[PDB]
Amino acid sequence: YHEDRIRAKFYSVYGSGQRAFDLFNPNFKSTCQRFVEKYTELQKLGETDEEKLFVETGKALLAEGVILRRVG
Amino acid sequence: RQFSYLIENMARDCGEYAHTRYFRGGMLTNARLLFGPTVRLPDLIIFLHTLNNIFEPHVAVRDAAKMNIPTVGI
Amino acid sequence: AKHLKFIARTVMVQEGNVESAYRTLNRILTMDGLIEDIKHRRYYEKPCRRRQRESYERCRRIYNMEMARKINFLMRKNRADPWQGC
Amino acid sequence: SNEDLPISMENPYKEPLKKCILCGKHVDYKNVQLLSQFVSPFTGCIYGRHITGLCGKKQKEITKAIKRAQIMGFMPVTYKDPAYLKDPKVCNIRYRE
Amino acid sequence: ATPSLRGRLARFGNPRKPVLKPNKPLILANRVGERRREKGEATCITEMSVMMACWKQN
Amino acid sequence: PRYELALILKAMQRPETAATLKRTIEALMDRGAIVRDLENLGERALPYRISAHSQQHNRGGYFLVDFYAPTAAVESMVEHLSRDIDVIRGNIVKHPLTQELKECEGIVPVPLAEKLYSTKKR
Amino acid sequence: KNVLKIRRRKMNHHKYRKLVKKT
Amino acid sequence: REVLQLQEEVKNFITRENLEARVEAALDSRKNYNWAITREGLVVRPQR
Amino acid sequence: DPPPSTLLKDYQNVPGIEKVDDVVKRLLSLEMANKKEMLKIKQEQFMKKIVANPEDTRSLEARIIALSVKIRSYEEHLEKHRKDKAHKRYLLMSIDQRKKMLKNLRNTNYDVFEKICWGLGIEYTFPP
Amino acid sequence: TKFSIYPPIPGEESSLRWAGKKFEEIPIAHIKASHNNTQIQVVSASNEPLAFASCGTEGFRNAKKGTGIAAQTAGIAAAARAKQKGVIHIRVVVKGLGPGRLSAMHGLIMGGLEVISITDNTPIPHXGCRPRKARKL
RNA sequence: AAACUCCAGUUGACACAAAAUAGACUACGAAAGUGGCUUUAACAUAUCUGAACACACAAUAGCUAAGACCCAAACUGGGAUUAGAUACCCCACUAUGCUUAGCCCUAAACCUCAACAGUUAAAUCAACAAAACUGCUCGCCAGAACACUACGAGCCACAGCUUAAAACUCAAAG
Ligand code: FES
Ligand SMILES: [K+]
Ligand SMILES: [K+]
Ligand SMILES: [K+]
Ligand SMILES: [Mg+2]
Ligand SMILES: [Mg+2]
Ligand SMILES: [Mg+2]
Ligand SMILES: [Mg+2]
Ligand SMILES: [Mg+2]
Ligand SMILES: [Mg+2]
Ligand SMILES: [Mg+2]
Ligand SMILES: [Mg+2]
Ligand SMILES: [Mg+2]
Ligand SMILES: [Mg+2]
Ligand SMILES: [Mg+2]
Ligand SMILES: [Mg+2]
Ligand SMILES: [Mg+2]
Ligand SMILES: [Mg+2]
Ligand SMILES: [Mg+2]
Ligand SMILES: [Mg+2]
Repeated sequence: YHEDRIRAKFYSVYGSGQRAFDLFNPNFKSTCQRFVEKYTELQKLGETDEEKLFVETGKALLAEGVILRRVG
Repeated sequence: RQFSYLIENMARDCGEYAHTRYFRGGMLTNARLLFGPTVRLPDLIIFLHTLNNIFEPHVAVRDAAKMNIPTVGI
Repeated sequence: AKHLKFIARTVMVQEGNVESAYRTLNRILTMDGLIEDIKHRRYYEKPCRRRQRESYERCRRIYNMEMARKINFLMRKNRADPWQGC
Repeated sequence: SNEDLPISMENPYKEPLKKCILCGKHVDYKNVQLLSQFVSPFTGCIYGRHITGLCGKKQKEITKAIKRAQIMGFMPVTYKDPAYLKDPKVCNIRYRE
Repeated sequence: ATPSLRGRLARFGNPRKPVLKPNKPLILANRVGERRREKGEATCITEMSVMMACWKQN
Repeated sequence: PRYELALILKAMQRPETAATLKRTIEALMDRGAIVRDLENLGERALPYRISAHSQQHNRGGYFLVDFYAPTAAVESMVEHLSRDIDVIRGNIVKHPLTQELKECEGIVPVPLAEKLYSTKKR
Repeated sequence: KNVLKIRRRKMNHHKYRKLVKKT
Repeated sequence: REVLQLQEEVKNFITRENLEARVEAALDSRKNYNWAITREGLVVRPQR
Repeated sequence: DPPPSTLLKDYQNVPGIEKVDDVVKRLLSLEMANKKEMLKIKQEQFMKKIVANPEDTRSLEARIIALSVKIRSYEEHLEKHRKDKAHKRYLLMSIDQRKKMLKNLRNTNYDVFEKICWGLGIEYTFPP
Repeated sequence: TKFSIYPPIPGEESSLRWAGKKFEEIPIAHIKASHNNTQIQVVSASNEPLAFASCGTEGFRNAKKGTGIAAQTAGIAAAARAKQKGVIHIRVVVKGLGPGRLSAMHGLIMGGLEVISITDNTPIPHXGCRPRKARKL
């Protein structure tokens, strides 16, 4: 899927967060999926570059209170 | 063997028959010798698992076709 | 002959433990292939016979390394039977 | 039609190919310190790739560089130069156990 | 890692000469070999020598 | 083309080592060589005992001469070095920096070979 | 395969060579 | 670009005029080709 | 043979090479190169003298010239290496390959076939 | 300090001493372990012969020389003669894979000598003379 | 046992011989072959197929001539074994293995699987072996034995090689 490209980059930059996947819940939304959803929304605005669009997505989550500890 | 108990209960509850154990050679193609000359064979065989425990087709699949018994299978 | 002596294939004895030192030396020569090479060099091995042995030893490595890989892969399944009775 | 059908891509999760410790570096016969890291400390025998961990291209380069250094008067043949016995151990071999 | 078997055997699609000539098919069997008995060695040869050497002196 | 002369010289005092290095570089130039640089790798113990010109050597001064010369000059220079009694060992190789190392993507994995034997039931 | 066909030819050649030498 | 680079390098080539001076300069200097690799693929140059 | 001072085929058209230092000129000349570099110049000279389009390397003409330069290199190699059986085979095969090319050129374009034979000094012979 | 299996380099400075003698000064016990005989020669660090003993000099004959007990007896004999000349610590240099390769070393220790290092010097040609033809047994 | 004791061990000097490890790599070459180091020359063909004989090659053994000597080693001699032992085991030593210059042209020279171009669907397929096939071309084969033979012919080959039958015999051989 198109979002696999986003998911791959997110996992490379941030990695699987401490939040554990609950696969029993059919509507579980992981931190990665939340990022995908937000990233997809900012793309609707008109941003055409990945670097800037990717960076802007991380900032939005930090404002919402999500913990994004980069591998570095 | 994880589901042998479940399947054997389900058969007893609906008034049908279950064979979850080691399938002995000739149960279907040599039934009249094993059970008796007037034994009635199944009219339908439902395979909940079609593979035996060495990841090969359950022998009853072939033997059901030999005996012209229709088979349902997951 | 030309090289310096007491550097190659030399092992120091620890606390007069000569047995352990000899076992170490013998293990170094075996792992590097010197022991097996010395035994093969006693009598001349003809090229065709050498090629036949190398082909044999290589096929054994392949088979043995694949069997061992299957043993380790299946070892977890040696646990107690979880459905005792079915 | 529907928008949820799978699309055709190349595995986006594919990891980069593994590179040997010498990938992209020049192997010189004069560099005896490097070459000594791939020979036995006791016999001077050149280690195979299953010990060195080098790719086929660098295993050949190291082999040819050692054979050149040895006959041209740069490297000993029957043992590892004791000066290089404390260099970083990069070969997967243990003699004491 | 197991040594490669690609292009090692004499096969129709292989242009080169065979590297390996297995006398048995390179296929894993369903059994392993039996545990080999240890070949016995003469024990107590150093102590025997020490006693026999003393006998010679006395 | 470009070559590298790996010259192991006899362990001598500075005046004699300088004369030998001048002698050797002039022999290269006399055979049509364009000498690019001279590098001193230092004096060290030899990896093994080298017997040359009826002498046993345990130490030598390692030197490098990068130069350009016609292909025919290599054979002539090798003969000249053989007769020089101050040279322990001299080897002319194609200069290692002329060859360009191809870019490597990395290790490409190779899977287990398949279909080596028919699928008949033996 | 067995070497029975080779063995017949082997004896033929041996005996022929011995005959040629004798004569 | 190669011809231009070569034209610069030839200025430092040893000639019959500077041979003696360049031999003495070489005797004073030292060039080390030794460096070790680590398990992480990093070069460890010699400290001497 | 091209003089040893001839510049390499790669550096013959770089602008300003006539003004570089003498040392640079002999470093970029045939004197300081291997035998294969001088064969590229021999091929170029034959192409300009014979072929209508010296830049078409895929025509039967250019291919006969290129093979004739190789044939001459094998003959010179074998004059020194008289017991090199591998190169003797390459010479004889190359001569047979050039004869097949010349037979095809004679059958299709006779006018150019005559210019190949004159320029390269090949005397076409009919097979027995 | 951690024990180093690697021998001390003759040029470098080491603290390891045996009776006030450096590693380069310890006498050497050369053992030739052949398939049919074991020969032991103890020499000083300056190559002065001190003691010699073989399975043959101990009275074993023919196939009896090619045994561990015979090599052990030669080791004891060599140690006795070497200990009279003042040898305590020896550097063993063994050559060959014969039956008395290790037994000869035990004899040297049983005779009162202390082995500080073991060097293997079995001759291995790197390509050399073609060995005799294979035996048909 | 014979043999050696003009022997053996350490150390030093020291090949016209042979090329540990790398190589668990699978490359190069038409095949035969090719695995120590360096340098020079150098690895045909822009459709394919195309020769017992034309052309050029062709392991080992062998021949002719001149050299080389570590080791190995047909033959031979000695020791042992055995009913005998013209063998297997031990020792010694030669032709020969090497170099140079010419021959000889053979191999289970077999990966016994021809070159080129394609296929994995159908009847997949006697058996075994290394799954079954299509197009196209050259080479080859038509019971066993006689027979890697006879004769003829060609060949630096002359106890040779290549090509290669028939008569009598059998009802099998494989
Ligand atoms: S993987 Fe790149 S050179 Fe080894
Ligand atoms: K070698
Ligand atoms: K044949
Ligand atoms: K074969
Ligand atoms: Mg077989
Ligand atoms: Mg059989
Ligand atoms: Mg017959
Ligand atoms: Mg006697
Ligand atoms: Mg090997
Ligand atoms: Mg053709
Ligand atoms: Mg014909
Ligand atoms: Mg031949
Ligand atoms: Mg010969
Ligand atoms: Mg001999
Ligand atoms: Mg001889
Ligand atoms: Mg062959
Ligand atoms: Mg063909
Ligand atoms: Mg024949
Ligand atoms: Mg004939
Ligand atoms: Mg005739």
